Formats: sequence, structure tokens, C-alpha cells
Amino acid sequence: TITYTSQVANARLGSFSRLLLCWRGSIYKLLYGEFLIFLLCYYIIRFIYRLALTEEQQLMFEKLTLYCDSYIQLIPISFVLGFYVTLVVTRWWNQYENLPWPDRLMSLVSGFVEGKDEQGRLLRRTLIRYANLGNVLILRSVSTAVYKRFPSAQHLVQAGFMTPAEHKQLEKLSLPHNMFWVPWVWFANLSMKAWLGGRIRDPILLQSLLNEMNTLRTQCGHLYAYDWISIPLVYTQVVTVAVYSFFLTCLVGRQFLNPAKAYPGHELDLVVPVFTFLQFFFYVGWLKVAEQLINPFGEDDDDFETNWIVDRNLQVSLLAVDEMHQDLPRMEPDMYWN
Amino acid sequence: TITYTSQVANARLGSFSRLLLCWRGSIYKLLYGEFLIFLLCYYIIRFIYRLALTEEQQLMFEKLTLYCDSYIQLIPISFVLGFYVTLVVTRWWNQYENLPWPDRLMSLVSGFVEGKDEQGRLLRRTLIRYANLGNVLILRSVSTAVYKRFPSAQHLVQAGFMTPAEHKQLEKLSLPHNMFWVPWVWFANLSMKAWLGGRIRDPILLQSLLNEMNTLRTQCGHLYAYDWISIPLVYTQVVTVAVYSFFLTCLVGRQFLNPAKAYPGHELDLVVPVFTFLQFFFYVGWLKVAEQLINPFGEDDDDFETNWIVDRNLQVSLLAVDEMHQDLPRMEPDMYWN
Amino acid sequence: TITYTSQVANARLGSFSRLLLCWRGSIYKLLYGEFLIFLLCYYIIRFIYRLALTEEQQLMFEKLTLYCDSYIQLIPISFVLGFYVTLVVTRWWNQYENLPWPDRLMSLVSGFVEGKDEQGRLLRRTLIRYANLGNVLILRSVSTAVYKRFPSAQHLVQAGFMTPAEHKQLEKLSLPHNMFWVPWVWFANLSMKAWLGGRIRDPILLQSLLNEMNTLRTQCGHLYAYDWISIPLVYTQVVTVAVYSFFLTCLVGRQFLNPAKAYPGHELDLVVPVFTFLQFFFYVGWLKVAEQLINPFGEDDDDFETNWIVDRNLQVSLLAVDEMHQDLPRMEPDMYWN
Amino acid sequence: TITYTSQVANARLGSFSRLLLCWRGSIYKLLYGEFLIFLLCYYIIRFIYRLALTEEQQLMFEKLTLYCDSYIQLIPISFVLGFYVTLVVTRWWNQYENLPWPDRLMSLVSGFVEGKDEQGRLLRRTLIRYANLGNVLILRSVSTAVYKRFPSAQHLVQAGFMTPAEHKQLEKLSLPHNMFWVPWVWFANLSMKAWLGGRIRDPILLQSLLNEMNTLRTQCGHLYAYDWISIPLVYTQVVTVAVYSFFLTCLVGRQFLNPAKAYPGHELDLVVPVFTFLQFFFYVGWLKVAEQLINPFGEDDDDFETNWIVDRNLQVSLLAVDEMHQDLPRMEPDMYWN
Amino acid sequence: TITYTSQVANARLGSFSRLLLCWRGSIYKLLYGEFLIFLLCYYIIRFIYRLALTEEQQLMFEKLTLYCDSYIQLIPISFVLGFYVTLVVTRWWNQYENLPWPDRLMSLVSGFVEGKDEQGRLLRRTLIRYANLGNVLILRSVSTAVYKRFPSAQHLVQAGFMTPAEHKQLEKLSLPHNMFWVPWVWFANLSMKAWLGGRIRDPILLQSLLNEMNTLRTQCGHLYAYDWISIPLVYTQVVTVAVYSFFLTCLVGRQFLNPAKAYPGHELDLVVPVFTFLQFFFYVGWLKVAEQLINPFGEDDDDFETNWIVDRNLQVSLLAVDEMHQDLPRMEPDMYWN
Ligand SMILES: [Ca+2]
Ligand SMILES: [Ca+2]
Ligand SMILES: [Ca+2]
Ligand SMILES: [Ca+2]
Ligand SMILES: [Ca+2]
Repeated sequence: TITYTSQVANARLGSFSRLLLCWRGSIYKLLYGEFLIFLLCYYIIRFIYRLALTEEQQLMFEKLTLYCDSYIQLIPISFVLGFYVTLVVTRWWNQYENLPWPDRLMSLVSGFVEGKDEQGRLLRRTLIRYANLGNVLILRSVSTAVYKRFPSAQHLVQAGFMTPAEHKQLEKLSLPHNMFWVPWVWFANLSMKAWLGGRIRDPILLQSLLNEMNTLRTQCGHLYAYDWISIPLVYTQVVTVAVYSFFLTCLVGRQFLNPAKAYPGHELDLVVPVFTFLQFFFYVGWLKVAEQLINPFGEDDDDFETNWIVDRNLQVSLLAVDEMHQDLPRMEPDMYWN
Repeated sequence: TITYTSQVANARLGSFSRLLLCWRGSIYKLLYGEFLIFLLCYYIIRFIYRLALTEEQQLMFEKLTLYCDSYIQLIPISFVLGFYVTLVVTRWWNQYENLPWPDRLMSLVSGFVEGKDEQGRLLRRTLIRYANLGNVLILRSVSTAVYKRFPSAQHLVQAGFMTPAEHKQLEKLSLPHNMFWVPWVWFANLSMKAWLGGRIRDPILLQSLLNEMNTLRTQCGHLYAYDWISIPLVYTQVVTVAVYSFFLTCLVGRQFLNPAKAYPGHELDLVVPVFTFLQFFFYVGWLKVAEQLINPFGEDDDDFETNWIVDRNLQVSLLAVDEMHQDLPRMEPDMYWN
Repeated sequence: TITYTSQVANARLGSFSRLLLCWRGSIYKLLYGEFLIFLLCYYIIRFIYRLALTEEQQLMFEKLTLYCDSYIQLIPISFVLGFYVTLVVTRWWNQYENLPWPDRLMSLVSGFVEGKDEQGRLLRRTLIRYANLGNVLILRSVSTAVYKRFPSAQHLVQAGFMTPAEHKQLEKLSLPHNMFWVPWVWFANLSMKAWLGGRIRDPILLQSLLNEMNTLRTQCGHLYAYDWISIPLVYTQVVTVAVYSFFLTCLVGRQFLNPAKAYPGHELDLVVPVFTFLQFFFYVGWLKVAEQLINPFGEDDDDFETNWIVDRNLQVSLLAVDEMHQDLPRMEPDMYWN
Repeated sequence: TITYTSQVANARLGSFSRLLLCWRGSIYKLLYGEFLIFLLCYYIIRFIYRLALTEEQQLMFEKLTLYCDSYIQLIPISFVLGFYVTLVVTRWWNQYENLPWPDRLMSLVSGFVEGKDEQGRLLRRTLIRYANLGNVLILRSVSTAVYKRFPSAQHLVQAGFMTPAEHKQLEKLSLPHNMFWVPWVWFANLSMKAWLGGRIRDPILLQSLLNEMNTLRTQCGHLYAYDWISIPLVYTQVVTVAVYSFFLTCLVGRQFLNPAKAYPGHELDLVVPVFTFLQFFFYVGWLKVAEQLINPFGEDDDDFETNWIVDRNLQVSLLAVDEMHQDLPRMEPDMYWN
Repeated sequence: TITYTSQVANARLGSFSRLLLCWRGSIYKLLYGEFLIFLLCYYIIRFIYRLALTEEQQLMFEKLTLYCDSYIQLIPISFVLGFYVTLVVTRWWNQYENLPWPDRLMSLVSGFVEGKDEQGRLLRRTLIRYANLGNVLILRSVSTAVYKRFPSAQHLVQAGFMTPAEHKQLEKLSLPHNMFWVPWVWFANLSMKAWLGGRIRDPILLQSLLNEMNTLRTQCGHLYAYDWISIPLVYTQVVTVAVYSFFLTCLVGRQFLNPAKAYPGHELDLVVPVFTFLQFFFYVGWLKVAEQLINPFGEDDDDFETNWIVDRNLQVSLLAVDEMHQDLPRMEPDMYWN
């Protein structure tokens, strides 16, 4: 995630101008390889046309260039590109909106589950670590960065997310499907045992705890849904062929023809096709942001910091349910008292 | 469902290029028959024009070709195509979002419904199988793959979704409407009997169970709504006529005329209309993805794996409510304990 | 409602082609009268130009035709047409999504309200018929088909939706506003009396019943809102004038001029303006689907089957709350038992 | 609000044609003044060009007219107009969706709050009038029609919405912010007193009452948000300048030049610019509907009937909580009994 | 926030015309610096071309100007500009919709938490100030105006939002993440202590209080999400390069060439490029509103008045929970009594 919100707080003179001098998360970083390939191909074709070709073959190439430049507009690159990018951005913000945050649940665990002894501490930590374990189990499946941090469940044991007893229980409960749902059933059964044991005073608190847990379950299920059900491959293939064919055509039709021939539209012979390179910038950059936000759980600069979210959720939850349980600041009159 | 999310985790050099070499769920698989028909018709017309036609008829065909090529832009294929595809994609993701998952409900069943004896086991399995039976009853109606797996309710009896007593009860309760709603009333009555029998300790747990069941009912009702209320047939007919008329016009207007006549725009005579074939690719592929995602419960490569979802839901629910009821891993201090 | 979902389950060779041979809910049925009027006007103008007009008046008509054909693009028919149709489709699916279904409420009535005697039967049937009566009272106001089935509340008495006592009470409570909200207050008071009488064991069940009833109230209020607050008449007038002016211009500018005059763009003289008729097809069909989905509760082929929904809701609710109350299939071990 | 839903129930021959003969809520009523001003300016410029100008100044004006007509397409009126109108319509339906309806709350008040004596009557009427008073307090701030009906809170006292005791209490609680939130705190405290006094039997009913009241609070807060946070003035200025500059350019560039000069595109000299007037119709009407739906609480023909909503809510709520409390129709078997 | 809702209540003759004479929140205020820079560059280039350049260099500049003006349409400024502005506006209204309002929670605190003594007063004020402290802690992080008002937590102590005991507790609980979530855990623990101490009579009221608090937590988490996860920097860079390249091209291609050369399209030599300046107005103003609404928590004229919201929330909450607790107006019959 590249954050520049503080730099664009106010609309000032050239507020977006200072953002053009960035490299992390920039469009130049996503575009330089493709632009170098396109530049090399364009200038190789130019050197073939200007030097290698015989005059009749030069005339044939000029006719081909005019033919390709006159029909470049037949390719609806803007249409499919806009549809694809709109869908990608909608799915991207929906994928972020379904990232689970245990803050409501950890507040309810710190409040409802009573006991300042070691047993209540253990119970609260186990419940909120069940929540965090389910979250990290779904993030291990939907994110390549989290999977590279935790290649196996034993790495989750070494990271304090899973106890060896939980690892053995999860290996015992193995099925040919993903096992991210198991900590939710564990949470339900442990909360029922806590209520039956007197640690939870009323079943309405149990209902609130399980409602927050089920909201987290729905968010994790939506994450699994977005990881499994991708944008249809046909859309990706169509938009890729659109952009690639558009600029493969521009490799020939946007060549600067011989000004001695006095072709209409080719009177001035420049070396650098500034407008064609700007079109490459815009369209291929649109394609590259589609390629970057299609899976926002990878390891791109603008992809989500899911490892940081995992660590923050674990640390904050364990602080909230253990050190902050019935640990309140002294209740004193405020400044506006009477 | 064709999944390629892991292949596009990072925006790399030609990340979408490697996706062009796929066949399952590809646009070539959806386009090859139509493209072969279009190619055959185009080259038959070309061979008729170049060989069979008399010179005056060739002049008439050239005038007709210019007339058709000058007015190809009168057809708003992009407009109706974009509207139709946007509506199809919105409805497609809404249809996936309303696929029922019993995970919240099965967690509540494993927690609230008490009893490690055979009667509590039977009660929990019957409740969660009522949920799964309602889900499979609506998926039998909205999905052709599930209907091919279960042509009748007796096939659901052979698959363990329905007991013969439930089959007899459902045959007794027959009405001229769909009977997918019956297991929800069964769930409500059985949960009421469980609460009155002491298996459910508090009615707030009963309320939570029935709230999850009613959420599943709303999702299944939305599935039935999307199956019943299709996109209006007028839209499909209009977009089909748009694409078909566009490329039936291109069958004539995009023909390469005789370069000896020196027509404006037909100076260079190629054999393969690369731009016309690219337009066919893009537009007819847009139409084909509309045809593929219009009913995402069929048996296309990119259609939902509803049989897998049915099997996974049944297996996971029966594991969660029976083997995982009050079966917790040993509660031990974690790595960050004190 | 025209359903063709099963016919488009798989993307096959010409899947949308077989849908062009339909008549119910087709675009030809919505377009034939307007197309015949347009055809008659176009050919009357053609016969006036080719035969009735003097040569100088023919020259004036040719200049007028060129003037109208050169400025046909000044009319933004696609812009307003797309905005209007998108709004119509969004409102159409929102109107369907707010059609009340009493299934959750009838499950809660069959579960919570106890008593297998005649008094409990009467209570459950009265509650669920209050729900159905409110639904049919709002559908009588928002739908012309339901209003033609029930021109008065006495027709609702003859249809079993309302008892004569309820009809007298509703006549007594008459106000100059719509009285669809009355059965909700009746439901609340009757549920309170049921809870105070011991028929409902806990007030949490009362809360669940009234929550489902209030959800139905919100859906019916949204239906009343969509019936009352129409799309602003200015939008309809603007889009109608756009389409009508576009094709009134095409009545003159799309005429085939005399090829002897050798006008640019009018070299070939056909009889049938295929492209103009295709444009009429697409644009006027877009307008006609806007006209058909603007009020989806009428009696069009693609309009909702609201009478069927009313009958199904009444029948299913009365079956669920009366014959299915505490009437469960025998609870027996399933196939996967141990 | 102009309602024509019943007139467009069925898609008939010229269904939208009959809507062109309306005046209330019509586009002619919103467009006639601007169209008369544009017509007067256009014909004044025409009379200056044809009569007042010297021949050299006529040549200069012809060159200026060609220059303006060739660059009329540089103004993206359709782009900003579509964005602005889409945003306006979305905000308009969101503003209607957040209009508070007390029907759910009044049903809960008629049910939960017990007592057929004068004290229970007073309590129920006071609670539902607190709800209606909060609604009318926010509508007095967001609507100019409601503010013209009630210029002060004393007018609300004269209208029965506020008692003099409530007016004195609200004057005592005065702060430099809007005081529409006060009746919600009044409702909460009065409901707590009702529950503590035995009028509300269980606190779950208290929770339901306060949940409905808080939903009304959220709707009124959204109304206050839409009144306060307008569409940014920059958007309005940009779209207004776009339309005004487009048609100020059309005042010169769309003039009919002298046909004796034989200018290309100005061969035929008409008097009425039909296409320019149609463009004015469409674009300026789009602007006028943006001007009409930007604040849907004013006194336009298509603006909301907020005074009617206020009166209906007050009357219906006072009928529901007072005359309909425990006043049920006789519970008798229906037509389908056994 | 610039409010003009009352000025556009009715669609009158030139309703949007009076809004063009504004300066605060106007497009001229956002555009004058860029327009002056563009004007200076354009006229410097004009003076170089008309005076400094030799005749051959003037011919070269004329050819370059024609080349740039013929390919200005290759830049899709409207496409990326519309996508970016639509995304910005959607995110802007979503950011406003997640601004926390404690009105529902403060009503529940004033109702549920009993006690007119000093201890109940202290408890209610502490709970609602926990809510306001969490809100101001997230607004200090997402808003530069709130951060300039409160550069440190000691400034929050001086502003009455935080007691020194709370400041010490928050310093003790310091972690390398944002600490806005702490007052929610404080609220949960204090509400649990209030319920255990008898101040809250039933745990259902505790559930309602914590549900409102958790809704506020979700809103603040969404605010933190929008502050952290910005629009990807690639989009901003692409749209900025699009606008800047478009008008850097217009700096050369929109120059008025020598009319003596009689170039096609440059016959009339004006001094002021009115159409180019209008295009700058529209497109650069679209870019500037994107720059202004990208972070709506800064200090722009149209940015949110977050300091006012903070002050109003604090004042209104402290009035509602302290002075309005069990302080009701006298319950008397209204005007429509019997
Ligand atoms: Ca990525
Ligand atoms: Ca399919
Ligand atoms: Ca209709
Ligand atoms: Ca208005
Ligand atoms: Ca800002």
C-alpha cells in the first residue's frame, strides 16, 4: 500500500504534480519493461524500413502503414479497458472491505468473558486467538505474501497463532476442502462452554459474541469467494488481446513515413512518436493497473499489507482481551463537569 | 470455475500474456465455431465476387460493399453490448453472493444444541441436513448440473440428503409450486421442539439459529428470483441482432475490393481481414461471455462448481455438528503468554 | 415473466440465436406497430418525392434530405437512451427485490405460536393472513393486474384474504390515505395478545415475529414508494422526443435520392433502408423496453406475475402455519450416520 | 410529485406519446423561459447579420460563424452533463429512501406499550408524537415547503406537533446547532420510564422500540447530511458553464449564412434551426432536471410532497397508537378453513 | 463545506446562473493559478512564434502546430478523467457516510444508564466521552484540520476529550500501531462494570449500547481504511499526465497560425483561444475537483467541517447524557386528543 493521502489534503497549485516524482507504486515502475520492449520493436521496424528495405518494399510498407493507421480505430480498446478496470476496482475495494478486523469481537471478549484469574485470561486469549487463527488461515489461502510467511501450519505454530494441540486437532479433522472454517466452530463450542461454566453471565452476551464471530466468518467467506471466483478468464484474454493488438498495429501504422513521398498526414518526419508513446502510457498503464489490482493480496507496491494487518490484529487483540480486561482509567470529572 | 488468481498475484512483465495460452475457460473455446462459420461465409463471398460474378455484377457488388462499409457505424454494437454485459456481470456476482453457505448456522448448531448422546447427535444432524436439503432443493431448480446429478427427489434420498420419511412427507405436502421452502418450516418446528425439550437452553439461542436459517432462506429466495426473473428477452434479442447484423454487414462491406479499380480505402488488397477478425474477436467474444455468464449455474468452464459446493457444504456441516460438538483442543497458554 | 434461463444454461453454438424465434415477450411484439407506422410514413414520403414532386421541388427535397442526414448526429439519442434505460433497469430490479415473501415470517409463525387446538390454528392463520392481506393491499395499489383481479375490498373478502369483520374494521378506520399499513398494526396487536395469552412462550419470539413483519412492512413501503415516486416525467419526455425526433429526421434524411443526380453518398439506390430499419430496431426497441419495464406491475409479457405470487404466498403460508405446525417427518439416522 | 405510473403500466402503441401532452412537471414548463431567451438572442443576432452589418462585416461574421461551428464539439457537454445528472439522480433517490416513515415504530408502540386507560393513551401518543416531532424538525430544516408551513417552532405548537411544555424545554436546551435530535433523547427517556413503570412488560420490547427509533434517527441524520453536504459547487459551476458556453457558441455558429456565398454546409437557408433547437431542448432540459432534482425538497412540481407526508405520518401514527391499540377485528375462521 | 441547497430549492429561470458569482468553493479559486500559468506559457509561445522565429523556423513551427492539433484526440483525457472522478466522488460520499455520529449511542446512554446522583452522571459522561474520544482519535489521524487543532494527545487533554488518567493509561498501552481502538475496549469494560454494578438493569440494554458502540467502531475503521488505502498512485499519475500532456500539446497545436499562409482551419486569426480556454476550464477543473475531493478531510472550502462536527458531537452528547437524563417535558394531552 502506497499512502499519499496527507500530500493531497488540500487542492494546491500542482498538487498532483508532486506525485509524478515517485517510484514505489508508480506507473513507470509498472510500465518500463513493456515500454522498453515497445521502443525496441518500434525502432527495429523503423531501421528495417529506412535502411534494409528496397524501394518497392518501402512503397509496400508505406501502403501497409497507411492501411494500419487508417483502421486503428476499429479496435475498441477504451470500451473493454474501461469495463475491465471498473470491474477490477469494484472487486478490489470489495476485497478490502471484507478483510476481517477483530476489534468489535475483541471488545466483546474483553467485556463479556469475566475472570481476572489465569483461567479467564486463558479463555479470552483462546477465543480471540481462534478469531485471529481463522483470519490468518483464510489469508494464507488468499494471499501469496502470507503464504510465503507461513508455508505450512507448523509455521503458524511457530508464530504463536496455533498451539500444537490445535495443530493435531486440525490434522485429525482433515478433509479435501479448505479448513479455515474450523476455528469458528471452535469459537462457538468454547463460548458455549464458557457460558455453561459461568464465565459468561448471560446468553445475550453469548449471542453478541457469536454474532461478531459470524460477521468475521462472512467476511472471510467473501475473501475465499473472491480468491476462488476470479474475473472470468475470457475478459482478461479479450482485454489483453485488445491492448496487444492495438499496439502491435501501432508498431507499423504509427511509423514515420518518408516525407519525400509527401503522404497526407506524414509531412513532418519526427524521430520520437510522442503521441503514440503517450497512448502506450495511458492504455498500457490502464492494463497494468488492471494487472496489479486483479489480485490485491500479492506483493505489489500497491497491494495490501496483509502481513502487517495479521501482526497488528494479533497484537492488538491479545492486548485488548488480556491486559485491558477490567483495567480502566480512573473515572474522574472532565473539564466540562457542571 | 477457472481459477488463475495465483498467476496474477503480482503485476510482472506480461502477466496477462501467459493467460493467452489457456484452453479451458478461454475465449477461443467459446469463439472457434462462430469464427469458423464467419470465416467460411466471408471466403465463400470472396470467391463468388472474385470468380463467379460478371464484371457488371462485380461493379454492383463493389458499390454495395462501399455502401455497407460506409454505414457500418450506424449500428450501436458497443452501446447495447456494454449495457448488456454490465447487467450480466452485476447479476452474475449477485447470483454468486446469494449462494447459501451453512457455516454460521452449523457453528450455531454445534454450539447451542446440547447433548453428546445419540439423540442430540440425531437432532443436530437433522437440523443441519434440513439446511443442506433446502439448499440442494433450490440448487436442483436453479442449476442444470445439480439437476443432472439429481433428476428426482429419490436421487436425493440415495445421496443422503433426504430420508424416505422426509420424501414421503414432501410428497404428502405437494403443491403446484416449488417445494424448496419446506425444510425451513421443518427447521423452525424442529428447533422449537428442541428448545421445548431442553436441548436448547435459552430461547435467545433459538432466535440466533432461526436468524441464520432465515438468512439462508433469503439467499435461496434470491437464487430462485434470479432463476425465475431472467434478463428480459427483448434485451437478449436486441443485442444478438446488433452483433449478428454488424458482422453480417461486415461479411460484405469488409471484403477486399479489386485494387485495379483504385477505390479510395481499397488500394491494398490483403487476403486476411485482420482488423475485421479482431473486431469479430472482441465483439462476438463480448457476446459469448454474455451468453456464458447469463446463467452461471450451467456446465460451462467458467460456471460455478455447484456440485462441489453441495458436497462440501454437506460434508463440512456434518463434520461440524457431529464430530466437533464439544470436541475442543486442549486449552493451553500460547507463545505470547505473559 | 418470460423465462428462458434453462435455454441459456450453456454457451453453445448460437445460444442466443434460438431466442430470436420467440413471440411472447419478444421485441417484434413490442415493435411491430411502430415499425409499420414508420414504414408507411417512409414509403409515403418516398412516393411523394419520386412521383408527386416537380423537378425543382425534387431538388429542394434533395437539399433538405442532405441537410437532415448531415445533422442526424446532433441528436444524442444514445446518451439519454442509455441513462434512461440504466435507471429503468435499476429501478426494475429494485422493485422486484422489494416484493414481500412471507416465508421467514410463516416459518416463525409455525414455530413460535403454539397450540394444536382450534384456537392456535385460528391464531396462526389470522397472523399469516394479516401478512398476506397487507401484501395484497399494497399490490392492489401498485399493480394493475392485481387491481383488475380485486377491484374492491369486497373482492378481497370473496377471495378469502379479508373477513367481513376485517372489512368492517377497515371501513371504520378509513382515512384519505392508503390503508395498506393497517394489517401490520393488527399483526402487532394480535401477536401481543398471543404472547400475553401464553401462546407465545417468550417475548424474544415475539420480537422475531415483529422483526419479520417489519421487514415485510419496509418492502411494501418501498413498493408504495416506487409506485408513487415515478421517474421524473421530464426524463420520459426528453427521451421520447429524442427518439421521435431522431426517426422523424430519418423519415426525410434517410430517403434514397435519385442516382442520376450523382450525389455523394447516394450513388446506389436501394428500396429498403436496411441500416435505417436496423437503427429503428435498436433505438426504438430500447425505448420500448424502457416503456415496458417502467412499470413492471402491469400486464406485459415480461411484467411480474404478481397474481401468481399472491396466490402462491397465500397457499404456501396457509399450508405452512396450519398443516405443518409441529408436523415433522420421523427423525431417523441418515445415510452418513457413523 | 407527478405520478403517471398507471398510464405506463403496459407498453402500448405510443405509450410515451400521451405523456408529451402534459404541463405540470413537464420539460416545457422548465424550459420555456430559457428557450424564449435563446430564441430572442438568436433572432436578434440573425437580424443584425442580415440587415445591420456591412458586407465586409458580414464576411467577418461568416468566418466567425464557421470558426464557432467547426469547434462546437470541443465542449464536452455530454460528458459533464451525464456525470452530473447521474450523481443528481443517485442522490435524489437516496434522499427519498431516507425519508422517515414511523409505521414500524408505531406498530411497536401500539403493541408493546400496554394500558387502555388515559395514562397509556397519553404515553403512546407522546412517544409517537416524539417520533413525528423529530421527523418534522428535520424536514423543517431540509425542506423549504415545510419551513414555509412552519416558519417557527410556535407554528409547530399551533399544529399539534409540539406542546408548550416541549417548546419551553427545547428553548431551555438551546445550542448553536440544530435541535432535531432532542425528541430522540426524549423518546429514549420516556420509553425507559415506561418500562420502569410497568407499561412495557419486557426490556426486549424496549430494545425493539429504541431500535426502530434509532433507525428513524439514522434516516433523519442522512437527510440532514444531504441538506448540509451538497454536490460540490465546482461541479455545478462547471456544468452550467459547459451548457451556457455551448449554446452561446450556438448563438453564432448555428446561424444560417447567406446561400449566395455558397459556403459548404450552408447551401440551404432555413429560418428555424430545428436541430439547434432540439439540441437546446435535450441539453438544457438535462440541465434543468439537474436543477430540479438537486434539492428535491423545494416546491417544484416533481419535488416531494413533504407536507403531505408530514400530515399523513402524524394522522396515521395517532390513529395507530390510540384507536387501534388492542382493538382487533373478531378472529373468525377464513374461507380456506379446513 | 459550501452549502447552497436553499438557493437551488426550486428550478427557476437561471437557477444555476446565480451560483457562477461565488468565490468560496468556486472553480475559479481552484483554477486561477493554473490558468495564469497556461495563459503565460501560451502567450510566450505566441510571441516567440510571431516575432522571434525566422521564416523557415516559422514554417517548421506551423507544421509542428498542425501535427499537434491533428493528433490532440489521441489522448483519452475524457475516459480516464471520468473514471477517476467517478471513483473519487464515490469514495468521497462513502467517507462522509462513515463519519461517526454518537446520537443513537447517546440516546441509549441517556436512557439505559440509570442514576441521577453524581456517580451515574459520571458514568454516563465517561461512556459518551469514550465514544467521542475514539471519534476524535480517528479524526486526528484522518484529518489534517483536526490534527492541526490537536497536534498531540495533550491538546486533547486540554480540550476536555481526555483526562490525564486516560492519557497516562494510553501512554502505558502504547504499541507501534494507531491507538484509536482503545476507547472502544474502555467502553466495553466500563459498560460491563455498569451492568454488574446495577446501573444497567438488564443485559439487553448492555447489548444495545455495545451494538451502537460497535457500529461507531465500524465507521471509524472505515475512515481509517479510506485514509490508509488511498486511490492507487498509478491512477493519479496517469490522469495527471493525461491532462498535463493534453494541454502541453494545446500550448503548441492550438496556436493561431499566420492567416497569410492560408492554412486550412487557420483562416481567422483571433488573439484569445476561447475554445481552448474553455477546454482548459472544463478538463483542468475536473482534475482540480479530483484533487479537492481526493482527501475530503483537509482544509479546502468544500472539505468537511470536521472540527465543527467534533465540537457539535461533544457538546450535544454531553448535553444529552447529563442534563437530559430523566428530564422530560410534562406529558400532557396534545391538540388532537379525542
Ligand atoms: Ca497484485
Ligand atoms: Ca452458463
Ligand atoms: Ca409494464
Ligand atoms: Ca427542487
Ligand atoms: Ca481536500
